[PDB]
Amino acid sequence: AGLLDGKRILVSGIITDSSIAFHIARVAQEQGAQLVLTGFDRLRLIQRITDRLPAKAPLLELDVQNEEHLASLAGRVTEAIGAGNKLDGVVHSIGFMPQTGMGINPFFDAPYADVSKGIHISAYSYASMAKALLPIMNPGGSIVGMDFDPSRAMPAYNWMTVAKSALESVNRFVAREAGKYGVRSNLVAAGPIRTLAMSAIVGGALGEEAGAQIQLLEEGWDQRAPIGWNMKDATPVAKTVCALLSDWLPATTGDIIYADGGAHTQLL
Amino acid sequence: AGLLDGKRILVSGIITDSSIAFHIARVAQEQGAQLVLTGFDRLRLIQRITDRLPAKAPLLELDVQNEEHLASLAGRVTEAIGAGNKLDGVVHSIGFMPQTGMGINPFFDAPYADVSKGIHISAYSYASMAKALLPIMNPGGSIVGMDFDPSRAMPAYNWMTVAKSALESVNRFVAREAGKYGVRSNLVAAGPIRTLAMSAIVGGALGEEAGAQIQLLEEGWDQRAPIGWNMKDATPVAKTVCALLSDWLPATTGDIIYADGGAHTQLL
Amino acid sequence: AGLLDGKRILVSGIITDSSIAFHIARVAQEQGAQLVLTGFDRLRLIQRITDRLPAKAPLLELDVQNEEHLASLAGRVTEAIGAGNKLDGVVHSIGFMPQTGMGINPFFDAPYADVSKGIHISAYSYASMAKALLPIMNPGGSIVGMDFDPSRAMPAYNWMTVAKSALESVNRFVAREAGKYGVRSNLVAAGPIRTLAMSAIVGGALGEEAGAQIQLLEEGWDQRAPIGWNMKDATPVAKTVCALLSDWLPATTGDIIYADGGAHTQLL
Amino acid sequence: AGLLDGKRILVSGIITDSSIAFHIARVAQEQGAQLVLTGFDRLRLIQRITDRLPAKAPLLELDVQNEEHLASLAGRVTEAIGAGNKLDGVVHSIGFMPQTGMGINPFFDAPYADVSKGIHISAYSYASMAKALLPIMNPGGSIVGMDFDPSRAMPAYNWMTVAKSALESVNRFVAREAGKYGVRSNLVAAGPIRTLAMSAIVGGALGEEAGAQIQLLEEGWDQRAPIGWNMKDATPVAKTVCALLSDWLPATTGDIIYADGGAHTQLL
Ligand SMILES: NC(=O)c1ccc[n+]([C@@H]2O[C@H](COP(=O)([O-])OP(=O)(O)OC[C@H]3O[C@@H](n4cnc5c(N)ncnc54)[C@H](O)[C@@H]3O)[C@@H](O)[C@H]2O)c1
Ligand SMILES: NC(=O)c1ccc[n+]([C@@H]2O[C@H](COP(=O)([O-])OP(=O)(O)OC[C@H]3O[C@@H](n4cnc5c(N)ncnc54)[C@H](O)[C@@H]3O)[C@@H](O)[C@H]2O)c1
Ligand SMILES: NC(=O)c1ccc[n+]([C@@H]2O[C@H](COP(=O)([O-])OP(=O)(O)OC[C@H]3O[C@@H](n4cnc5c(N)ncnc54)[C@H](O)[C@@H]3O)[C@@H](O)[C@H]2O)c1
Ligand SMILES: NC(=O)c1ccc[n+]([C@@H]2O[C@H](COP(=O)([O-])OP(=O)(O)OC[C@H]3O[C@@H](n4cnc5c(N)ncnc54)[C@H](O)[C@@H]3O)[C@@H](O)[C@H]2O)c1
Ligand SMILES: Cc1cc(N)n(Cc2ccc(C(=O)NCc3ccc(F)cc3Cl)cc2)n1
Ligand SMILES: Cc1cc(N)n(Cc2ccc(C(=O)NCc3ccc(F)cc3Cl)cc2)n1
Ligand SMILES: Cc1cc(N)n(Cc2ccc(C(=O)NCc3ccc(F)cc3Cl)cc2)n1
Ligand SMILES: Cc1cc(N)n(Cc2ccc(C(=O)NCc3ccc(F)cc3Cl)cc2)n1
Repeated sequence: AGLLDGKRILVSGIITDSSIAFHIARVAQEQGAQLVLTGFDRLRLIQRITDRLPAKAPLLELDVQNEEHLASLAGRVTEAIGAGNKLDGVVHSIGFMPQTGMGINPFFDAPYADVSKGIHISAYSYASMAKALLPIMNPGGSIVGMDFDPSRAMPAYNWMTVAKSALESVNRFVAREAGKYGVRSNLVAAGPIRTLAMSAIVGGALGEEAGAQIQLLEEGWDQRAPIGWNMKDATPVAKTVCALLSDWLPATTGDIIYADGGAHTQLL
Repeated sequence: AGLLDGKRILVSGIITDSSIAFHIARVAQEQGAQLVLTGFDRLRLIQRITDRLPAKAPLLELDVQNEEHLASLAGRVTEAIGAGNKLDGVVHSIGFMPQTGMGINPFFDAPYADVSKGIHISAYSYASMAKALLPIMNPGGSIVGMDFDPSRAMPAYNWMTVAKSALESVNRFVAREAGKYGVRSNLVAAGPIRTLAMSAIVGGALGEEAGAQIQLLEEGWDQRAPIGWNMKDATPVAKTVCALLSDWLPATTGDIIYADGGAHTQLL
Repeated sequence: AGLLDGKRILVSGIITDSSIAFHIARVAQEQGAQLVLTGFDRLRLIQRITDRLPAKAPLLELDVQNEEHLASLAGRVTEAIGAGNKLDGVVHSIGFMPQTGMGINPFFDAPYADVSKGIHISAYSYASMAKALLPIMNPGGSIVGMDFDPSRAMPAYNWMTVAKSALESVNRFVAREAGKYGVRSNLVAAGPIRTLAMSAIVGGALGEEAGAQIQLLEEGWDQRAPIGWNMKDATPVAKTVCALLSDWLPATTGDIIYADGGAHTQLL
Repeated sequence: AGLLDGKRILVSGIITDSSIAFHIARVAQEQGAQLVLTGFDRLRLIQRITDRLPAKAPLLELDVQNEEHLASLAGRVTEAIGAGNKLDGVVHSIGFMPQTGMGINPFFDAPYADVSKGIHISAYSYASMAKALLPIMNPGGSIVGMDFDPSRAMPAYNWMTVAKSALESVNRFVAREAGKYGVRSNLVAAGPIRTLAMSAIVGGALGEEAGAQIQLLEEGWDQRAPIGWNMKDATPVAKTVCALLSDWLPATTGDIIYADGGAHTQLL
């Protein structure tokens, strides 16, 4: 009797076992969901990592910048879940922004080619994925994407913040399309999490100053959050995504759910 | 098993079987929650209406404008749930605005005495209730209040909209306090529901013009909502409240969850 | 030729020469406006302060909690500006919240009588003033009120923040009424300024902690503001109010203009 | 004494005498500003259009997608205004979205190459322009961009709405940079105006359905706006831009000023 008992859910974006998608996949499986996983580029590492999940799940290659992978996606998914079966949920946990547009590099020094790559992957692909999977989604279904609140500017996140603003707008339009299928589309706006790029920044990959800025932001986050914020725990975010994948938020669409300890509602 | 299995939840605001609180109580009971109910003024009719719920629940009198009722509340609740037991959830589903500040009456013609009564009941009582019940709430607990999106002005709702703007602010401060107890505080912003005052307005209690305004509002709500909006169905709102009472939104506090069909995200 | 050349403007809220209203009145007079001033309680004291303004202006008593003062207001204003003449602008720079709802006192310890008084004066009176003066306002006219951003909760401001949330909602409804007269209604959301109450708090009136809280908030405000913030200079706020009183923002109504150094747009 | 008397302002984005930039340029010149104009692609035509302005102004070529144009921009501007002189204001009134991302074309059918072109021109170029002109801007200066409220999804505007969401984020970061120079950066969110593309859609260029959708959007805009909205009058928008270019909004940065008749503050 799990929250997602007998639901067929596609989960994208696992790279390491600290990926927000890894935790979403683990909680979904714990709550009775049957998963299809998608991975990018390093499918060998991804397979080794997905083998650690509580249950076996098919892993499919998906480069959201590749038109062939998107055109074949629904077919490859149907083959994995069985003919006659459709998805009940889709998790978009894909995001990237080159070093030139996120970190220490001046906001004015990011080349458009880099910004465009970041927007393609982090924002446009949310619509690309919905276009590919809505035809194989069941009514009452749910599409969830990952957001980082871009309503206020901040140090370091620069063009990744700009990409999240674009993602928020995309989600509102994806909801209009998803609604025709009786499917909801929402974003979970998470507080900062120590994933691959974040452990690299804090670790000094982009220099001391960038590392410091991130740590200061993580500190302020926990201060402002009335229930606190642990940047090392992705489980509260994973649980929130599963809530949206469930039938317990049935009148919420084109929306943003904040899993950030309540930090965005507090000034100081 | 049930979503709220073994949770002790206080549910305020049942007046008829159309009340949003009646549906919250029913869904909570369906999901394994042990309830304590509070009612105002006409307790014998409230008892006759709470008798229609799937399970028996103690009914306690609570006039949020009465200081004695608030000062004795925690003691009376403890007596009902048993010594040594605490609440895991609190539902504030209380709202009122006199006819002079809600309906057809010009916005400029509402006397402050009437506006103050509406703000006391609809907004201030959210803090009053939290103050009384937080000392008897368990960590991981949840306080949920009912909101009606006041970010844009609209016909008829007038001072009730003003009261909801005040309630939104109260929630953000109640979260600061509830956080000290490891308790979350949130509002569910529902779409229009045909409850007591709503069916009276539409039915022509305040005249034809007011009735027509509400109906035109309801129609536009359903149009804008990508998944539609049934103003006769409180169950999607009830399910959203239960989601917040559950452990599936554990990093959300001082916030607003929209159970409105996604109408507020769409211009037209 | 001034920005407000030949405009008849009513300015409320001067108590000292530190008052935001005193600076609004001074800049308006510098820009060619003809003023009518309103004051509360100690009118012989206010008259000594208004005597410091660049030009002579009639001073009229107005306690916004007094129904007789409001009912006679338009008549008393017309008598001061001359029969046949109407106001082109109205400045609401009135705000109060008792110590129990603003300062160090716990948020839960503010009695409703005190909260209601602050909401009556700081929020409801904005509508009261519009009701009284719109019949004696010229098309193209402007009503400006003073706001302090309540969108995120913060230390110390407590129920005054709740009152500002209610004021923001009142402004949106006053704009609906003002539109019938071809009059705009807007709020200027100012950053913290050292006025009577703020100076008293910083000086230790509510104790050492309350003092320290205001200063930390002031410090962070200047940090977040990309152009800085000086809590001792009300002139940038006064200039913004005059911009709204002018014909240079003619398609802005039911809105909020932030004169806060851009702090509310920055997280850190 | 003009509102911008003795100010040196760069105005981009004139294509026809219907362009919002044409009206901004006209009002600025009426208010004593000395202008430098930038145009894209058809310079011979733009020159004939700029010749209808109240005063002569140098016209410079600027394709925001061309890196040579941006690298030489400040030098070419300095040559036009005279050595030793700097700009006091910059107007970004540049926007474009291919037919595939704006109109009747399904939201999911816009190729990323087209979306990327639209985001480059409508959003990224705001930062590009600031990067190029901030070194030749005087303290107290102002950068103004043109926005179309993207906070709610709507018919037809599709990916142009997505680009405006990105622009709003770019503005907040441009403000951080501009602040180092004592320069403000803001957006004017205008209501729908009958400029080149808007006349073409309404006129049936993309078919009847698209034409009808814009007209129902225009109708609802006027209805919602408490002071009405005339989609044929760009002067109220032009006046708002000039207000921001002036010294009358000196504590406003990273922000959005709505010149939309107040429509965004009203639901119905
Ligand atoms: N960690 C945070 O602070 C934080 C906060 C809010 C939101 N997010 C968002 O959460 C999501 C997941 O990020 P994360 O923090 O778990 O980091 P992560 O590095 O573990 O995950 C990002 C994933 O994106 C995938 N990806 C990148 N380019 C791709 C492409 N072309 N095609 C397909 N997949 C591609 C990667 O393979 C990786 O699995 C992202 O959208 C991120 O922006 C992160
Ligand atoms: N129905 C809608 O359109 C709608 C939309 C959004 C939010 N809401 C909110 O949902 C909540 C429930 O309202 P409803 O629509 O179910 O209608 P309702 O008439 O059934 O409920 C209002 C409740 O408030 C109680 N109440 C009034 N004064 C009280 C007092 N002094 N002390 C204690 N209780 C008091 C009443 O007894 C009643 O049970 C309210 O907060 C309302 O504002 C309603
Ligand atoms: N100082 C700040 O940091 C700050 C920031 C944002 C907004 N504001 C707002 O600016 C406005 C003016 O405040 P200020 O900071 O200049 O303080 P202030 O003390 O100088 O002025 C407040 C004024 O309200 C008047 N007033 C109080 N009760 C009244 C009543 N019953 N009838 C009529 N007038 C009454 C007082 O006499 C006084 O002139 C208020 O609305 C305040 O909330 C202040
Ligand atoms: N018309 C509306 O309904 C409306 C509403 C709100 C905001 N806006 C915004 O106002 C601004 C002005 O648009 P408009 O409505 O006056 O239309 P317009 O067609 O007259 O102006 C847009 C301008 O963009 C220029 N442009 C396009 N590609 C360019 C490039 N690569 N380099 C340089 N310039 C380039 C064109 O030459 C043109 O002058 C835009 O940013 C637009 O999005 C328009
Ligand atoms: C809001 C948010 C937080 C996180 N982690 N994401 C997703 C994300 C972002 C950026 C990259 C990435 O690797 N970027 C290039 C890079 C390489 C090395 C380095 F030390 C820093 C950088 Cl920025 C990967 C994933 N989104
Ligand atoms: C946003 C919203 C919608 C609803 N229903 N609520 C709660 C609510 C509001 C008002 C009253 C009420 O009875 N008001 C007095 C009245 C009596 C008879 C009449 F026909 C109209 C009126 Cl306004 C009760 C409950 N909140
Ligand atoms: C947001 C904002 C900031 C300011 N200054 N205002 C207006 C305002 C608020 C409060 C009072 C007031 O006198 N309050 C009682 C009091 C008296 C003495 C004392 F030291 C502290 C207190 Cl709180 C007066 C004016 N609004
Ligand atoms: C929000 C907003 C409104 C307006 N007018 N702008 C600026 C803008 C947008 C689009 C284009 C454009 O020409 N797009 C390609 C096209 C050509 C012909 C056609 F009939 C329709 C289309 Cl979409 C030009 C300028 N931004």
